[PDB]
Amino acid sequence: ENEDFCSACNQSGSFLCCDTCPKSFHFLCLDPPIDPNNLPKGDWHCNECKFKIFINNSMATLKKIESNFIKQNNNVKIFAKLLFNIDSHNPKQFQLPNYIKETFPAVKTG
Amino acid sequence: KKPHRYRPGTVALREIRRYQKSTELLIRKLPFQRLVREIAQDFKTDLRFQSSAVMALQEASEAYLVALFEDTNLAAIHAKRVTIMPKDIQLARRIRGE
Amino acid sequence: KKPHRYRPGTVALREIRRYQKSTELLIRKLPFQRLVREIAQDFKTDLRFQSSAVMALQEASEAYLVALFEDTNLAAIHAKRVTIMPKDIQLARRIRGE
Amino acid sequence: LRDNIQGITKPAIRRLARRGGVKRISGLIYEETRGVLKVFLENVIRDAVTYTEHAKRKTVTAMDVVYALKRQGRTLYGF
Amino acid sequence: LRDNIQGITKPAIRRLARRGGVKRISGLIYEETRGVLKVFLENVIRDAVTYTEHAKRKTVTAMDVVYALKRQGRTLYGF
Amino acid sequence: AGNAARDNKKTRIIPRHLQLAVRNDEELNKLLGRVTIAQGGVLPNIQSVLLP
Amino acid sequence: GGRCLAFHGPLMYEAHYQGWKSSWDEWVGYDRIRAYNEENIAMKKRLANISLQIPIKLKSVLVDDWEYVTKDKKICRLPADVTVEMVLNKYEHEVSQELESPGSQSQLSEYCAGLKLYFDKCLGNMLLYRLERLQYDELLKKSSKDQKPLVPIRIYGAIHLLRLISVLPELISSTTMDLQSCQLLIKQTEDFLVWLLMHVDEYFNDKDPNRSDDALYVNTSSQYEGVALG
DNA sequence: CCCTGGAGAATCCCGGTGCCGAGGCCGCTCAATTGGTCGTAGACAGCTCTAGCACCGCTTAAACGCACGTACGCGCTGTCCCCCGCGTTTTAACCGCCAAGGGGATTACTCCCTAGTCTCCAGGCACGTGTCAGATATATACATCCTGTTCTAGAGCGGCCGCC
DNA sequence: GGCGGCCGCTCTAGAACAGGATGTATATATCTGACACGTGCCTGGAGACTAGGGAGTAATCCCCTTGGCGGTTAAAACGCGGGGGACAGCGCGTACGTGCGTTTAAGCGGTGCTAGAGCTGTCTACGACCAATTGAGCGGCCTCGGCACCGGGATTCTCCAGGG
Repeated sequence: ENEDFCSACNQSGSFLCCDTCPKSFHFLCLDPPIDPNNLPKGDWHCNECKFKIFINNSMATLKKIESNFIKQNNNVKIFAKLLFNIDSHNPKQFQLPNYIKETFPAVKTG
Repeated sequence: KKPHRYRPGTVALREIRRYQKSTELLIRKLPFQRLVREIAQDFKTDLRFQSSAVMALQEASEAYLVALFEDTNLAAIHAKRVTIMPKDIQLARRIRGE
Repeated sequence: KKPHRYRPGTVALREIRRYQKSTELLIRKLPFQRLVREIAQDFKTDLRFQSSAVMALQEASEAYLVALFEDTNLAAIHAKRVTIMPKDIQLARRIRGE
Repeated sequence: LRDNIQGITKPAIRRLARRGGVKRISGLIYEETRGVLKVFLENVIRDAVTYTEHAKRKTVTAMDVVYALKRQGRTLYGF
Repeated sequence: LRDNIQGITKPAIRRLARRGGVKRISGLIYEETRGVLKVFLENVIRDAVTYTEHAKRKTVTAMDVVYALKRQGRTLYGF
Repeated sequence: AGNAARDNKKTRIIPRHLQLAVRNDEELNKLLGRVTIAQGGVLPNIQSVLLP
Repeated sequence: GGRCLAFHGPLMYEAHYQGWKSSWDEWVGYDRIRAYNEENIAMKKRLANISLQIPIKLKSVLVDDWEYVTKDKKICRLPADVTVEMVLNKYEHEVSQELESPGSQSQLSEYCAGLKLYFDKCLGNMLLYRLERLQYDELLKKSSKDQKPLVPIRIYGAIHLLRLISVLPELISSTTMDLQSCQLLIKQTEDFLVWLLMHVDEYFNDKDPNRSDDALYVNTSSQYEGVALG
């Protein structure tokens, strides 16, 4: 399954798609920035593609790895949950939060 | 001072009775006529339609859409629902084979 | 001991996959054959039916009932249900115009 | 011939529902499916009855069943 | 001619559903039936286009509209 | 139908394959929508909400 | 024949266990008794035995950031004189030397390090509009040619930290977290916000880069537009 | 919270216009009506012969019925965000009216392949038969679902410690 | 000396993981039963011919739909107020999923026979076609009247406010 909407900045351009993922990305809207002149061969997979059908969810499934990750990474537990959720999230452009839109009624989303 | 403030549904039922007993066509001719030419221009250019040709096309389009709307209505009350939904229309097309 | 005790619904999809890929006739031939004769007895007392004539009637009725059951089934998910009801069948016949 | 509408047994109707993708089958659908099948059979066979009388035949052939099903938009392949 | 699917206005769809006995109409219904009407119009007019081109005519007549609707089991009376 | 015959490891055309070939094609499905095929069955498709 | 005949605890064995599958039976010959079907199968088996606030000047900073990025076509100046490490160090030393020392320095430095690595691992995953993605790309390749692992902490400005603070409620509500840790993070966030309040003049200086060398912002070029939004 | 009296606005019956579409009239003309004449499809009589109607044995997979329980149908509550009723200002719809020029409808000259045969012959159909893929069958083997055991957070509880 | 706060101990348990279970996917052995090749015709279309008639083309004509406007009152659309209902959620339950005991007829194979559809003659009225004729359907015009339109009035079913 492939899409032509590219749900990382809501724009259009050169697209790449994954086999088992229905989300499209540009060559720049990724955590590793890749050029088409030296694109990797074989299958391309997203970050949560690496988190769903690959390690931490197929073998050594996410039972309590957040807590032992907290124990391993010298007690950053007030931020370690966000560090864990970074890996289980696709890269995307910055979007303004909803509660910033209400305080300024003069600006509307394009 | 107090406005009438009709509750929703009663005027909707009243509009049902007023239009089911009516004869005249609800959709205006000019918006429907321009839609026919726009669709036909994607198939064959420089195509004209007669006044009675659009008139025959408009009457069949309303009756087909009304019959779909009746089937959409009884599908809603089958689902213990009052308001029709877009998924109800998709259900009606599949069952009808269209 | 303790039996396997399959959960309610697991065998349902197992029968769904089996009958959707195999073309055997689910209805037994003789009960459907004698039903045809008693229906045709009201129209003609001295009537006979060929072996292939009853054969042709059975598959047409089987496919019509399955197609009706298909329209009956997706009406349940439209009504937030998984169980078919007689009101779903009457919904299917009215929409189809039968 | 009497009591022949019960020839379509309870597992026979259930098997038809399984072919149609039905997951759960109600106990009141067996009487409803029998009535629908009887109504459908009362139209195809009666149409085939009129085809049989016009052909100067006293036995219903499979060819007339195809003609009866064709005029109602339910044409059958393989006869 | 562009953006002509918006010619079927929102209360025009509401008026059509009032003829159908619909109590309440969702806001997403209007966008759905416009595609349904476009699909239905894309079949009858295309069939009428073949009827018009077969007669070596440049204008689609009301006779060809009736025959286009008749072959799909939606025959129109009164032309 | 020949492509559908290779799907279930068959080298002989069976009316099950003919029904599968007709219904799989989008153009052929609505053309023979009012057509009944004997000994063909239906497509083996299950709804998303039916699966546990 | 019979109804109950087994050597072990019987279950109505007929010479077949009723209510059980066919391929579970045994047909060996031993001492079989009835005992009224083990006294009615042993008495029938022994009788079933989140809201965050941001000051309006800071919200103005984010919305004019958005204006400069998307409308005015201005991207952030990479060789800025102030980096986020300097901001966090000034934060930590200023709030350590302002108040007393009751033990707040431990979780203060803990929050500083956690925010440092969060900003390291969240620079290009929630933040960074498509316009500056190739900016980040050229940072990574200009560091890869130098055989040095590039960190965002040493080169990026605090405006992206403000962006992360703005989208912090979305990340917090999307994760399962403890209540006390969430309120502690909120309190530290508000403390950082009032610290940015009192140092608002010397940190975010409003300058036009059309006539000044340093304005914590540079302007988009034509090839930049063509490769970014093309 | 439910029952009942008074009034705002959409709706229904009615008096008067008249008008534009319907009812009846004038021919006549083109399709409907009258009589004969055959090729020809059809009703009728006798033969038959291959498939259906009726009954038998069994046997066995299909089906009726009872016990148990958990996915699901149905009853009840909130809510809020999705849709209706109405004020207001545009907005395009249709009758009013005008050219117009491609285009539907009608008439004639003429041209080719289809109406209708003769003959035959090479493709098409009925029959006979070697044959090659499907089904039965069973140990072996997939294959996912259900269930039993377990591994470490989450919350409650209790012991320890500092402060007033 | 008593009490709130903090951290360790222990019970609870969510849900991934491994093993048993039963119905199918495959691995041959072998039957088997139609599948397609070959043969022998034999019946239907192709080369070739006779004659002709309905459309392609040309011309006319008159007709009719598109473009293109002001106008104006009907209404689409925006927005405010608000209102009742789809859906999330929870709880009751009974009734249909699952499992098999037990009866019961579907079906395979076999027998006999007549109910009757092709098949072949036979003879017989019947409808397309050809002369001959002819009579009201219809284009169009004169007349005329049923209800759209315009208001007037009215009962009449509905909502808001007051009382028990």
